[PDB]
Amino acid sequence: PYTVVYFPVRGRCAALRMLLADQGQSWKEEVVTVETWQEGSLKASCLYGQLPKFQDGDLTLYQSNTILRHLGRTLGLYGKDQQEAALVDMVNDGVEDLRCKYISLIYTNYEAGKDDYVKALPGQLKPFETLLSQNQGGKTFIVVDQISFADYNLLDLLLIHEVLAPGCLDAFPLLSAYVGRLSARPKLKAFLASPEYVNLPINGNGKQ
Amino acid sequence: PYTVVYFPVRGRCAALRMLLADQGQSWKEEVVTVETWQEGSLKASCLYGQLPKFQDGDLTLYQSNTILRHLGRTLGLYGKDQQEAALVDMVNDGVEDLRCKYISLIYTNYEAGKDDYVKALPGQLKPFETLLSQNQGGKTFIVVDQISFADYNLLDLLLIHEVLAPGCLDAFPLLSAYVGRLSARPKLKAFLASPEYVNLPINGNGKQ
Ligand SMILES: N[C@@H](CCC(=O)N[C@@H](CS)C(=O)NCC(=O)O)C(=O)O
Ligand SMILES: N[C@@H](CCC(=O)N[C@@H](CS)C(=O)NCC(=O)O)C(=O)O
Repeated sequence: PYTVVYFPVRGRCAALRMLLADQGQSWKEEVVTVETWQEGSLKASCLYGQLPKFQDGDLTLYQSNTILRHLGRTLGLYGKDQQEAALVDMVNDGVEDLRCKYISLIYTNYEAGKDDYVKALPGQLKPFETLLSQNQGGKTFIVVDQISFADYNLLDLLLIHEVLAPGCLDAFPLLSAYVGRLSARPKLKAFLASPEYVNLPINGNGKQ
Repeated sequence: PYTVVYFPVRGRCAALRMLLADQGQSWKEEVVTVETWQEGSLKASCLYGQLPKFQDGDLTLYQSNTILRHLGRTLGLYGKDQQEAALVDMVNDGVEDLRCKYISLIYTNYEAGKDDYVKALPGQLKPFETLLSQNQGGKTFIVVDQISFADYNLLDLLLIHEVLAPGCLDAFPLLSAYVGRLSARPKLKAFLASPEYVNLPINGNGKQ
């Protein structure tokens, strides 16, 4: 039913994969090697010439966040009403912004900018700690009483930053208990421990 | 009912403003000067320390695309069903990606990178021409049979690029007729000609 076409890395597919796994959904991984990509055919066929590419039946989607919102809508991980939907988006857009900065660091200037980035990290993470503190004392999910696609995206963002800068969550008790709690969810826990996840690099240039 | 808190520029609020105007909605513009911003209070109160800030009743939102999707949901500019909603997102995410590149050029290296950017423009615009060609011959809207929040965002993206690189749409007949057509919509036409729009700079550093 579901098919994700992507390079052999976690990157922009980690979140949607966690979502599918934690939601007990089944999907096909179509791995695209750098050689196959350099060939040019596939790329030229991609709407924006990039991956991931997602297939739900004959519905073909591009853009990682479009995929997340699509699954969020179809799997009921988008809040209970319009107001909640807006809050979920607000969280996901914030996650996306930080992911872009992370991606820029990793691929553009890991060596030179890693110091400043880590220094500015606390200020970038604080918003999510604040969101949690304003939602049932940070005991449930990021913004509503049920898990949303934004939670999976946030969870990944947090996991990869703990690798980039160990202990970055030590200053944020809600985020820490949040990561621990969500990572404990049965299907998600099993997935995160699987080779399918563990044996794929976070990024494509060996940096993390 | 609606209130947009932003700097005195079109920037990331141009699209939502066109949407509100074309939809016959009323809103309050709360202008934030650079001096008021440098003061720090407001910024510290912003979820991600940035503007725009949007208020719909006591619902406070941040993130321009969250605002667009919120209005799209509440005003019925998000398609008719889930599949269409996904297609609308796919378009908006593409617009967002190019906007980010545009924003980087304008604020990061207008002088040095303007040449390469313009050179790469055609390849960045082509995806939208393609989207139009696959939707009722490009006679209606960007992806579905009704206007969506993504249309307004795309329209703005196109308008500002024609300023950055005059004639960039000459190679794309569907996009051209698209811009002309949407700009002709009564309420939108009146808005675009108003001082409210015309007398605000596109960006904040005087570059365009
Ligand atoms: N906004 C897109 C970004 C997609 C993207 O950056 N794709 C990269 C891999 S992470 C890619 O296809 N790189 C190869 C290329 O551009 O040819 C999304 O969120 O899906
Ligand atoms: N992802 C955000 C980006 C917001 C943004 O870049 N805001 C700028 C002005 S357009 C800002 O607040 N700059 C001041 C600062 O960050 O200190 C959105 O789409 O709204």
